[PDB]
Amino acid sequence: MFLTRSEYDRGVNTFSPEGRLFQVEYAIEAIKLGSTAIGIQTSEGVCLAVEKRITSPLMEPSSIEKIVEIDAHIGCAMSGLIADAKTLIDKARVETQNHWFTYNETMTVESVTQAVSNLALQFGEEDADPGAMSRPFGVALLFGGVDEKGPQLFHMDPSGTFVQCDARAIGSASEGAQSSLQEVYHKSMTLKEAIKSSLIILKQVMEEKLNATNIELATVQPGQNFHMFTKEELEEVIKDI
Amino acid sequence: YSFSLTTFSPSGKLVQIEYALAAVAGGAPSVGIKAANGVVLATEKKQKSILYDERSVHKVEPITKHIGLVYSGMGPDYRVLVHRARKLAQQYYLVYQEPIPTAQLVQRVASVMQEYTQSGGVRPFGVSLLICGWNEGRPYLFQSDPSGAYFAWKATAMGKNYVNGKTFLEKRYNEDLELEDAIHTAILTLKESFEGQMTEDNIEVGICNEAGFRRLTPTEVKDYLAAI
Amino acid sequence: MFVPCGESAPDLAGFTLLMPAVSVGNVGQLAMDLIISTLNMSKIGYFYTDCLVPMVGNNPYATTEGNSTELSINAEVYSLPSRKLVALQLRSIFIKYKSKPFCEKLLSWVKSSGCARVIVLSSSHSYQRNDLQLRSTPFRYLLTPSMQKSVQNKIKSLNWEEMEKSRFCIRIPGGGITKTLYDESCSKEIQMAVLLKFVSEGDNIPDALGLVEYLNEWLQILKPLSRWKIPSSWRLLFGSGLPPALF
Amino acid sequence: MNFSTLRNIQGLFAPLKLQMEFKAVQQVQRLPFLSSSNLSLDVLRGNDETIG
Amino acid sequence: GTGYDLSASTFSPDGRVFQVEYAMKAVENSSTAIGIRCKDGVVFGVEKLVLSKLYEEGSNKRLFNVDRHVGMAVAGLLADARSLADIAREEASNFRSNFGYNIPLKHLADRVAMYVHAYTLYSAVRPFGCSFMLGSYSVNDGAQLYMIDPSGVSYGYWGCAIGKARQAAKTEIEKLQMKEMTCRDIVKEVAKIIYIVHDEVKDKAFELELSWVGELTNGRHEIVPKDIREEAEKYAKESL
Amino acid sequence: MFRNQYDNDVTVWSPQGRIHQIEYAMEAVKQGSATVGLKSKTHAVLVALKRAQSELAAHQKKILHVDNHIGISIAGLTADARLLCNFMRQECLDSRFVFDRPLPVSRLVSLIGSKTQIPTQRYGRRPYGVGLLIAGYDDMGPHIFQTCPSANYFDCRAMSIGARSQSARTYLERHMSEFMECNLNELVKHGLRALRETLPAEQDLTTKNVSIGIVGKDLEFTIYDDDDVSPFLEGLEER
Amino acid sequence: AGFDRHITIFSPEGRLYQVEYAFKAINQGGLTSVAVRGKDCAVIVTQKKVPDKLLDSSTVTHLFKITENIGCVMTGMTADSRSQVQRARYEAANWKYKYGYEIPVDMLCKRIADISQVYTQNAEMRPLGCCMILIGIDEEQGPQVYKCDPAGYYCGFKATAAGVKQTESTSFLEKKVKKKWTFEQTVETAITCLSTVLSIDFKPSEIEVGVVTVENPKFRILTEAEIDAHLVALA
Amino acid sequence: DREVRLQLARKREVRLLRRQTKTSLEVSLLEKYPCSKFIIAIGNNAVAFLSSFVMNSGVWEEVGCAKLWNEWCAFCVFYHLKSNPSVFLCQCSCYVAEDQQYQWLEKVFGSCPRKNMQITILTCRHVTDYKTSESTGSLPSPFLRALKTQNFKDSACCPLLEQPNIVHDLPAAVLSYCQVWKIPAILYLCYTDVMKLDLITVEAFKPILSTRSLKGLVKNIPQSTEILKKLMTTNEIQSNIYT
Amino acid sequence: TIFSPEGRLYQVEYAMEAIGHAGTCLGILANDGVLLAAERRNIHKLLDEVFFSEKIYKLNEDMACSVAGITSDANVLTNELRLIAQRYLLQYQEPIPCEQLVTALCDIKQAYTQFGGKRPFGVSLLYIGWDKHYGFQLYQSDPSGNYGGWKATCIGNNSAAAVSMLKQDYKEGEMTLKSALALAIKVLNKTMKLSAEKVEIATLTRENGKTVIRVLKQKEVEQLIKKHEEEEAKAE
Repeated sequence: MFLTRSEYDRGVNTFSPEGRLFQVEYAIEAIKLGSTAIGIQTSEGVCLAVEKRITSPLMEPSSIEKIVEIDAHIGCAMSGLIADAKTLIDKARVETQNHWFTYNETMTVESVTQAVSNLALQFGEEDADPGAMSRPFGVALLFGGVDEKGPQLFHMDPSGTFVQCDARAIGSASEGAQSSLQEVYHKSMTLKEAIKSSLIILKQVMEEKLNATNIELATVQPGQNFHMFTKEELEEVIKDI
Repeated sequence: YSFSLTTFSPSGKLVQIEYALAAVAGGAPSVGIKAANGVVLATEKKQKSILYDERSVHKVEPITKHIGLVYSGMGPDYRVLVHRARKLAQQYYLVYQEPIPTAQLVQRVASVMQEYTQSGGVRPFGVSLLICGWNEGRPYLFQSDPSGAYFAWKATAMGKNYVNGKTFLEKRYNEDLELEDAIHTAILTLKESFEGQMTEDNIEVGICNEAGFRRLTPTEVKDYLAAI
Repeated sequence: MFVPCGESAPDLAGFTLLMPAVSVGNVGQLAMDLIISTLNMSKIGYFYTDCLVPMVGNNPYATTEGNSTELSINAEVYSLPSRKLVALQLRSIFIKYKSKPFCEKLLSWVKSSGCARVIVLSSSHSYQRNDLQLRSTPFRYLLTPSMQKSVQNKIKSLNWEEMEKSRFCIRIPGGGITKTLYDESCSKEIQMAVLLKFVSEGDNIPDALGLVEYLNEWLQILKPLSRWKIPSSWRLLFGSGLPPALF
Repeated sequence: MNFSTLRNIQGLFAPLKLQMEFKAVQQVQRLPFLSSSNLSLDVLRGNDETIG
Repeated sequence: GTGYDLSASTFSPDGRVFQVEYAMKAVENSSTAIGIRCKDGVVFGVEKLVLSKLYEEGSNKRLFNVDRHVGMAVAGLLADARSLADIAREEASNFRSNFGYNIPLKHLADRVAMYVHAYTLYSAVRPFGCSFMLGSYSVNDGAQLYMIDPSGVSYGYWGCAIGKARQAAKTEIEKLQMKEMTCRDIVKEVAKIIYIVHDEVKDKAFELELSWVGELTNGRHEIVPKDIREEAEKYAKESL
Repeated sequence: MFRNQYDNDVTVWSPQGRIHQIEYAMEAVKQGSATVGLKSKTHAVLVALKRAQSELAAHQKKILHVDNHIGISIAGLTADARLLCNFMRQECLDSRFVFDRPLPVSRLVSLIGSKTQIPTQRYGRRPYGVGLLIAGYDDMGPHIFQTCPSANYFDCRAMSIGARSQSARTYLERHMSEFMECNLNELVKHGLRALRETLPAEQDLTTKNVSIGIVGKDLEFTIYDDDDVSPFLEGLEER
Repeated sequence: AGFDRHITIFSPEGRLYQVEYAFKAINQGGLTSVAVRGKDCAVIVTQKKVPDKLLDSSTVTHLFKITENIGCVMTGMTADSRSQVQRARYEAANWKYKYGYEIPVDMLCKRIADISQVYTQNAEMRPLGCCMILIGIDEEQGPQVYKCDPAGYYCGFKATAAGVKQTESTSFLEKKVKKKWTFEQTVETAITCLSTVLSIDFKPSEIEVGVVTVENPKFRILTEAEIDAHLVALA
Repeated sequence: DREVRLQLARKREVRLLRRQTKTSLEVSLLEKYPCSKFIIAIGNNAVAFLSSFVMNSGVWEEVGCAKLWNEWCAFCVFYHLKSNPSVFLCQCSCYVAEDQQYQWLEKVFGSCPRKNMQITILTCRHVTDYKTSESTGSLPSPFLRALKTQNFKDSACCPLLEQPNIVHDLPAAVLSYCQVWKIPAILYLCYTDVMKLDLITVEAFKPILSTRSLKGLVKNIPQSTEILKKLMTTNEIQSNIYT
Repeated sequence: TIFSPEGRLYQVEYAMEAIGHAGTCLGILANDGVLLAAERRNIHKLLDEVFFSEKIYKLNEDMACSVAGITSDANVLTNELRLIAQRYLLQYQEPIPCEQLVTALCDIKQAYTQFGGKRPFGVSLLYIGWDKHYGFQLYQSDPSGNYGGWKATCIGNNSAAAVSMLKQDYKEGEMTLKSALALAIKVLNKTMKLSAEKVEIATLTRENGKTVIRVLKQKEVEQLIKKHEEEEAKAE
């Protein structure tokens, strides 16, 4: 009948009495400090929209890149610590380019997914050298591409594994964004409807005012390639609201 | 009267080195004297019983043709250091085609000893060494601590009751001392505070000259003890 | 603040207080459990503060079905007016920056209540004193200059060993609040005695038994011999049962 | 006389013990630090009295 | 041994290693198993507890077949016992491949005991938590019985018992005259001892597992036929 | 109270003769949803339950395909499940590609247990935190196997693992006497009825939270999901 | 944490307590060994205890054959002693392979001590709790007796003892050696020393005797009949 | 420096505001209104139970809220019935650290205690925290246990908590305050194997509805059941760590 | 190797505190030379007038250094400095700049405070030398790896008072070797009764396009202290 201290969150190889990995849980919790991103995939393509928050008028908006182009048919959106995602982006680009250069085909989204996920799980490996990564990555990703199987969307978290999805939101306002998406998404909707719904949800969740300078938008289509909207297109789409 | 878990003592020195020195100070006495021509090394080899075999292990060991040494502390550490010293001397002779100078060998041994005072998962050696040599018609005498700090001396002692031995040497040292007189003085210093009867089998004597280093046969030790 | 269990608090003039310390191994707390269980004290009040983490449970010293459903808190006071004894028990841990205020309040209560003397049971780390630990008894004692000369003579007769000074100030690693209590008692001129033991964390029942025997050598609360009633709450000190399909 | 011969003569335990000893001693190893002498490693390997 | 019992590379002030002692204590929370060496063979007996009715009969066996002529009975952690059985199989196969004839039980016991002892010296591993016995028979060698414990000590025996109730089983075995008996009586004696040393209230219903290797089997380790098991169980029940 | 010093590492024995990290790892199996496995004279069936959340956020692969005659279901840690699945796939593919013959289920399970026993004895490692149910068909007939984080495996006539699987286990024990003579339809009905016992008194099985895997004689391993489970779901009675 | 829980930490007085605890671990066996060197022979005598009546007494021994001309007796933990014997055999084989001739007793003892020294300077491994006594005959020196210890210290002796009652055995042997041996006298002296120290009248099945002789330089283990004949001659 | 310590202390303060006017109360909450009954729920399941089975009838008016910051922190809102202003209700869905519990007690209760006030506390704990001679996994979870003060005349609807088990944190703080200051109170514990929002865990609290404290606040069951079933379909999205 | 919650290095702080208990060393830069002055804490009559803890080491023909800390670490660092200088000379056929040598040693010193699991070196240095790029120079170093140039500085025991007196009595562009020696003697006497056998003095200068490094003799030290005593007697 005495109250004593006991801790189980010191290492990554320690189980709690209820069977939990607190270090991995904290790494996952680290994503709540990032901005909100939304990804929707339809029968015509995948739409990605992200919010970039500028903390001072002296900052340059063009210096923030939260949507990148892995290849001509794959795109990605980040949320969390942007410095951590550089290695994963470089690995994906190298894998895709090497496969094309060697065989003259294009890798599948699942293959690029597996290649990226191999590196993100370096912690906990059997014979990993001490000089390599020793902690989970503090970043979450949203992969979207078009393959011969049609449009696809994948999600990754600091846990290290990818899961396919239809409409996912990540970031600080993920709960509200997903709640809004639940009553909007349906299987017969189109790319323009997806873009409009994502912009509406972003405007609803953002604290600032939507003015086509603090957001980014991109789409991938089976016919065309990865395309990122410009200022004029963003203004034209926003003025509809 | 004090136990410390820190790295540096309040006096500004490493705690483990102080503990190793305390271990060294509890060993058998050793005496080294540098004369006008040659160096003499002596030590106490008292055994616990007559059942022992004195012709089995030796405390005075030669490194090369002109270098020898004696210790005061833990035997196994001295044994593991002697082989490394011999290997270093042989490597230097192979590389430079010339016998190694005494100072270089002392420096290398001290570096090896110091290496163990910085790494983790190991402990420092618990020995102190006296090294004698002969180079360019000029004798040498060095002493090294467990931490690897070495100085050149003219007469010194370690082990038990080393302060009284140092006082005795200071009182009875001369700049023009001869080798025979140096041997007599070293034996007298050992005899001081011996708590027993000194024979030719419970002490070891080694000398260095221009002809090299060698360990004295017990008959010669008995002859020297006869004079006293 | 002492809150009586009844309407009016009793008088404690000339009483001696037995107090534990939250130290390594909980040896003082286990010894207090042994003393309270064996001597059969009764609750008289609580010591309500804001320095210990709250906790609650049923009666730790239940001997029958009738009294097995009595609530208990993290700081309680027991007494035996027949032999002029009062005991304090702490079943929790301290919050940050809350030890010195607790010591000050407790010593203020001791001064105001009219108690005669205080005895503290504690413990210290068993690997941090000297080579003298390995070739000597593991029991040490401390005294306050205000202590009576008869107590000092009796202690000298008992042939005990005093805690060594540190270069001179008293240092008790792993002792918790015992050093602060000793310093404040010396400052306020309160008769205090400290009895401790060198231990390590693990199973510490023999340590508690040794400490209570060491105290009994002086206070003589039991018959003089080489016995102690184990409380009923010492049941599952290592946890729950073994899962199946392993052995 | 090698690991295969030792395994065939004595058993699986001897080379395992030798390799565990080697790995335990070799823990003093780092790249960006100064040169080091492997005294214990040479003693265990038995080449502390020969020159390569 | 508080303060000196967190690693296997630490000595107690009185010269003891407490991790190995805890590993050996870890064997005492497992069901007891006995083995008796006879005039012309060795007989094994295990008291096996049933976990649930959803398991197929013949699973969670505690009597292994190391080789064509070696039998094994284990107690303690099951995974450690399985790994040790694999090690023993590998050693026997290697000896067969090299020297061209069946390995004597003494050499196999020595090799496995040394492998077990190799895990009690370093702080990077932990000692095994299982005990086991080996039995064999040959025309030119007779019956053999051995024991290996977590510390790494192996000895030859005339009658052995491991598990939770090894003391009572050993006391019961000491009253036998196994040096002049046969297997057909040793099986019944083993069944009677197992039924005697079983606790009906603390432990639930159990099943009896029996085996031998001996002359009537021509140097092979097999399972007792059903009729003999039934007769032995009936004899044990009527005696108890 | 005294467990603090002995429940942080997997290479430390308790004075009672126990290792608490293995038990803690075994406690992690109940963090996933429930699964049910049962077999008949000629068929083996795996039935799984999907998470109650929406399907838009994540698609869950509870039943996986290992070979033409082996399939598994998982409950626990996704990374450990992925590692074990890759190991089993490599073993089966190597066996086929080299010796032109299928790999026995008992041999595969023994290899899995031997592989999983290793990290429970080394320093700086942790046990696997996943549980498996294995269904296969070979020369000896149908098989159902269960794997534990403690590197223990069992041969079962029927078993259920996951969160709140005690009711399913009780149902399986009660109705286990008639599984051998049942055909495919009744076997799947029994599996679904057993799985339904882990739900609240008002919920019911739906095509969007049920997955089925079937292997047997003259039938390779097949996974039914979404609208493919309608023929099996039809015919079930009210609770 | 602590000067006695670390093998690689000195105490304030300059002591290593783990080595002392390893020395204490030798007495856990409860047996005593005595080795006596003669004019042209060496004799080792140990004490045998087989309390259990269910234990095969033929499998209990403490005398080992390292080489065809080298013997050994071990005191302390059984598994540690067996591991030490295996390591000694491996080292002897390696020396023979590397140098083309059989290893001498002093060289084998030195190699064993050098191996034992490393365990005392690293924190990831512990010393072995056993003591080794080797006997043999040199080509140009005669009989030889050597002894090891967990600390890594070795020396040659005329007579020595290990285990419990070692101090009493040494005190008994000192007077005999000072007073001042044939083959029969060496065995009789060793048996008398053990018997007087243990205060037990010995039986032929209660001790083990191993000898080596200049005439027959191969290690031999005496049989029960020979031990009984020696006991009758002594009495 | 002292400045960083002062800033940290100020960052972890507890404030009792009023969201209608955004002004902090200068007096204790119970010192401003008379009280005869007080029901406190801590955790997701207890809050859901009270919001589904009690707060579905009558008119409840909010009178204040608490604001705090930890590394694990979520709201704390106080209500009282409009028809009966002497009945209060609290719903704490956040975590209160050990250094903020006494601040919470001072803000809510104050330094002046009064009698004639029943207090009921609801919370949940994991089944692994339970101590028993047999295995933890063999217990028929979830189950209910209770602890009472010495002047609680009524009897609990569940067996009292066994001896070697103890409770700490905020419910322990409230029970200790009530025991010290002689206020009748009772604490209900639900040991469950699912600590998220679950239907069975919430339904484990059903026997408390028949007690005298909640006798006059429960009107109809089926509406509460429908509300609870609707509420369970709006749970947060989990991670990819388990499957 | 671990940041404190306030952003400090406890190992480096402990090393600096330990160095704060070592011997006192002095360095003064003049218009025509630079000198070093140290304190001989230990002395015996039986030393062999060589390797007698001579605290003024010679790295090259142009540079010298002084040490306040652990003797073995000092030996290791000095040996490394000698190899670095010889290697640079062999590579470039030109003596190494003093600042480059100091930076090369400081990189090694700093690597130990960031990498591995070894303790940092508890040694502080004081470098004097001449080169064609800047002439006479005087630098300092500490275990953390920081370094900087000075005109007058002191390390060791009671260094604060020595620095204060140096800054009070030091004038830039007006001091020569004699005035520098007198000031050093005064500061050492104030910071330490001083005897002529308890100090070591070394000087650096140029003699017809050649660097000359010398160590003052006992007679010269006695003459200097006698002159200082005469001056202080004349003052009062």
